Amino acid sequence: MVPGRKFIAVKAHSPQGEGEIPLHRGEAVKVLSIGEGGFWEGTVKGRTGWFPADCVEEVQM
Repeated sequence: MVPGRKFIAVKAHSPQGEGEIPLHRGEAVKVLSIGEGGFWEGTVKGRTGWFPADCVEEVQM
């Protein structure tokens, strides 16, 4: 049983520069904050920052 809230990356993505983290299909992402409508803040592979929700999927799905 999950600890509470977990996410998984379905697509790839790179850090635009400051305030963004990379992404890789099969990676374990952890959503924490929510931006406007597509960019959420979380942690993945140890790296922290914002990422495109369109490339992440909640364990609920």
